[PDB]
Amino acid sequence: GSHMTPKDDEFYQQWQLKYPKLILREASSVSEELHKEVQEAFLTLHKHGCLFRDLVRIQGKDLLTPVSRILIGNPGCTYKYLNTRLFTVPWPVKTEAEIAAACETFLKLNDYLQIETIQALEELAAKEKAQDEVDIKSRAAYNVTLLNFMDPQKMPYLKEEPYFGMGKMAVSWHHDENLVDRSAVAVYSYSCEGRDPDIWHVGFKISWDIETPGLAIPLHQGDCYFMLDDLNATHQHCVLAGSQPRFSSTHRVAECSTGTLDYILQRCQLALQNVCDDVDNDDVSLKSFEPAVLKQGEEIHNEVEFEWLRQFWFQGNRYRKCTDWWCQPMAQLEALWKKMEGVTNAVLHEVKREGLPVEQRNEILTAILASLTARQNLRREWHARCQSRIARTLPADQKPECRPYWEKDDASMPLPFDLTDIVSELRGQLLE
Ligand SMILES: O=C(O)c1ccccc1Nc1c(Cl)cc(-c2ccncc2)cc1Cl
Ligand SMILES: O=C(O)CCC(=O)C(=O)O
Ligand SMILES: [Mn+2]
Repeated sequence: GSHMTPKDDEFYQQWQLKYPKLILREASSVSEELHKEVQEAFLTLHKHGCLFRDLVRIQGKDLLTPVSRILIGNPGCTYKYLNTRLFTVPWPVKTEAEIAAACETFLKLNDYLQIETIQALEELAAKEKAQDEVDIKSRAAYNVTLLNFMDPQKMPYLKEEPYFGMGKMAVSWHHDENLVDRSAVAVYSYSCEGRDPDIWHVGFKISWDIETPGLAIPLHQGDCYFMLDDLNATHQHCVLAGSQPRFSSTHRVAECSTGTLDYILQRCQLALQNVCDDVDNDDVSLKSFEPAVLKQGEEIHNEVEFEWLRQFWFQGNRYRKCTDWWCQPMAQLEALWKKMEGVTNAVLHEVKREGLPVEQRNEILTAILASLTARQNLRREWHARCQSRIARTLPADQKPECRPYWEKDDASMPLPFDLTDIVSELRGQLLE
């Protein structure tokens, strides 16, 4: 395996022939004014300590990213990757005043990249020919940006690129996941100061394929590249380290149909439709015990707890150093989750009620047991993930908080944190 760079004569015809959906707009093609405002916003957020390495899971392993990151985008939006959900520090679409000015900048950067993306996609459809405009507009409607930083001088040893001799990797071969289908990706690259080892490169290869030589594109200060259409799906990309530190801003159309605050709040209101709601107290009484309704309730119970609450607090309130935006949302989701704990408790009581014909009972058990089985298995993995050896080495203001967590004697919670006792009883009844 080999790789092509601008020094190779075949590079330009390999790009033109087999990467027409990869666009490169060099720093000369965007306003100088913008350059300073964006690069100052990078340095500002870095100086304020807003960028964090993420505690991430790959194939059962807990690892921190080589890159320090922050997610900026629409209020209430989330982006999930490698089992970690990032919550946006929001930008001012229709928080300290300095940090808010950097988010405003990256929304301005977002607006410009959106325009450049629509134009590039309109040109490619023209060459393809030589409605669909609704598709182009939505595949360019970036709703988040994931900022990145890495100082390669701080790493003791970087992985060599394993297939084409591209040298040191900062980020390994991967796809950007959980994007809207065939949506574009726009990256602003900011370097602070065979292929050249000192200059940063983005690498590209065809999925499954290490025989076709891969492209290594140099990225100078303020260069922008665009992955269009299905490029992100059909190709892998990586980041090859240079000598200097580098920032990047990767603008994406996150697929957030189950990943906005509005969505999860409405799911919670849907679960609580089965609850008598005159007054918020400890005696939760349900309106229906139809198995489908209960199943839906316990499934929403698991979604808010694990996809939202435990994801959020696993990051140890790292958003505090940037925004307060999620503090009230997160306290309200926890109060709704608390009511659902009372729902589960209520259901448990009904299964124990003398005078419940066993086949009405067995229909109830068959509808909820998968959810509570999943609830305990995921609680063990989240409790372990919060107390792994790699997680205790973190600072005290980024340490993972395993929340919600209560002790076996806490009288405010109607059910214990560990449900194996409970779980094992219900399947005992279902076969007896
Ligand atoms: O590349 C690495 O060596 C690496 C090691 C540990 C953790 C992460 C690593 N890189 C990496 C990072 Cl930062 C992001 C992603 C990713 C981003 C969006 N959607 C899906 C996956 C993949 C990798 Cl491999
Ligand atoms: O930094 C880049 O240029 C690639 C983007 C990236 O690593 C990511 O957003 O996951
Ligand atoms: Mn990437």
